[PDB]
Amino acid sequence: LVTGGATPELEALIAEENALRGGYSTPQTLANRDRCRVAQLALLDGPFADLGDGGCYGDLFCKALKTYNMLCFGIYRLRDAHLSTPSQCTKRYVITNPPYEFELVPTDLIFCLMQFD
Amino acid sequence: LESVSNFLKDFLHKDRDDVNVEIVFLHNISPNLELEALFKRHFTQVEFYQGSVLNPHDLARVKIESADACLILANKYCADPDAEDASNIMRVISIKNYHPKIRIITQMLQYHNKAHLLNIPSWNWKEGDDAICLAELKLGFIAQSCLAQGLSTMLANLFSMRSFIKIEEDTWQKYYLEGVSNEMYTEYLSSAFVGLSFPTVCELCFVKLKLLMIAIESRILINPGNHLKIQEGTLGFFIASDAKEVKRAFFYCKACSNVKKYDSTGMFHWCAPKEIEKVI
Amino acid sequence: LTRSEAAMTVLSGHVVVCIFGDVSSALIGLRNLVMPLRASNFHYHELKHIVFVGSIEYLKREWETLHNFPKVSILPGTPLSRADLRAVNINLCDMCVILSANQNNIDDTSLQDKECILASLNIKSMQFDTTGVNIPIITELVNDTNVQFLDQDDDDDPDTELYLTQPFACGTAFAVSVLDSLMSATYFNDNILTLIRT
Ligand SMILES: [Ca+2]
Ligand SMILES: [Ca+2]
Ligand SMILES: [Mg+2]
Repeated sequence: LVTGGATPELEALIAEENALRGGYSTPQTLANRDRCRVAQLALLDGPFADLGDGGCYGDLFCKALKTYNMLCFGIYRLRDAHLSTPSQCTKRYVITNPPYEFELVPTDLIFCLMQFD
Repeated sequence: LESVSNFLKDFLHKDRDDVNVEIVFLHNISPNLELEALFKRHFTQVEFYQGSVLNPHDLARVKIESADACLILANKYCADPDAEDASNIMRVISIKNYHPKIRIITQMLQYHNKAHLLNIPSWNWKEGDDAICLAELKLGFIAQSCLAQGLSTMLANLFSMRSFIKIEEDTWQKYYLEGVSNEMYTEYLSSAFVGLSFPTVCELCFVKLKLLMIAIESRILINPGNHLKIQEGTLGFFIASDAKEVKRAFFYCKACSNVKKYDSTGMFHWCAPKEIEKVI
Repeated sequence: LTRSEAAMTVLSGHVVVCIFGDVSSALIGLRNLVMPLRASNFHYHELKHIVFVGSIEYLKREWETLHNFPKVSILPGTPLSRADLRAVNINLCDMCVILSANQNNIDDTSLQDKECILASLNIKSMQFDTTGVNIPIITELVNDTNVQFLDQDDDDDPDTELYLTQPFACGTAFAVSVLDSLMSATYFNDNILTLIRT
């Protein structure tokens, strides 16, 4: 997940030659691209944006998983978004694996793993 | 004192299941009064023996020939990273020389020294020899924060064992702590979920069992597509509050073109070796 | 040499010399190792080729006494580089010799022979289209107690003397501490030092 793949083949190559060597394109090379990539996506636009104010994290988790083969392990929520008063602070923080009942606000970002095209 | 105190807090945490693995320490310095008090607070689970890891007599004393693994902590704040890496390499060499078939988990400061170490004849990464390279993992975590900011914090909190902490104040800290209370686990999952799609068992597990799956055991597959069917006898990489919750994943049955664009493995982008003045 | 010409130059029955030199390291004096190989009671077709792998600074701090000898070569690399040792045909040599110059500058009695031990293990952990355990290898150690890490099948004991250790009994390791009896031998028999020297 962290180095973007390091299979035993690459670990042998870097142990013998201690550099990445370029390869010609092959069908197995084009198959090795299919693995998920970590992402953030916005909640203010696109198909997920109907989860506005007062939406449930369980609804979002379900619709993302059912329809886009995509699932979320956390919310990158604005620090002051739980306050009543507006604030100019743009700092957010990681909420991990929240309840199905957990409440959304429209200014949010979602951590998820997404498919390859 | 701090190294042992931090290690024992994570090894003996109440969120793991009822493990009774004894911990034996081997060090060549007599422990100070605060370390002796720390070992007395863990009197039934920790034993200390004074010796050198480079001595086969001491290695036989700590019964390393029957130990389940050997853990080699490193001085992350050392003045000479090269000297620390050399010392850890010597320790690994001595342990492997005494017993080739011992699982060794060690911390390595640099990546070239890790490459130096993995050439040991007894060093078998398949058998379970893990060199946790600090510089590599930290730079990888920083790079994943460049793909999604906050992901270094997200990953780091999944390893440290943490209980739920709750306070009456409505502050960002309450929500943050509630999120921090979850770790990554691993266990085998019910025959009642064999034959279904990975998305389907994920939406089933999510709030009914209260369990989230990131991956399953073509072995290690990060977030499988909807086209993959759950093999019989597989394990799921759950995120959960603790180990005693993920037991449900098992204990359930309807209880309702000559251009070289890439490396040789097809996993990284590549180009011809640019001169330094070209890129300055 | 470099990687290209080393790899295409076929070598067999040669001597490979692995040097962990440095700009501040002491002079080993490789003349005294080369001269016995270069002796004239061997025919010219029988002279084993010599190649030195090590820091280019240290090689250009000693080459001033090795330019009158034939069949010699330098490769400016690392004795621990698998690519260099493969390019030098390490599996076909009659000997690999491992020497370290950084032995007196540091005072740890733990890292004195670390580089030599690591190089020996790297050479013994090589796969050839045979394994690297059958390669003819000799290494010089500063501490006699470090000889226990050279082999894994042998039984190790700090009390066991170096002469009794398996890697020394096989001619795989050599330490300067075994020469201490030459004081007594030389005194009692004045011709023994010249018989040995010749
Ligand atoms: Ca927990
Ligand atoms: Ca041994
Ligand atoms: Mg006990």
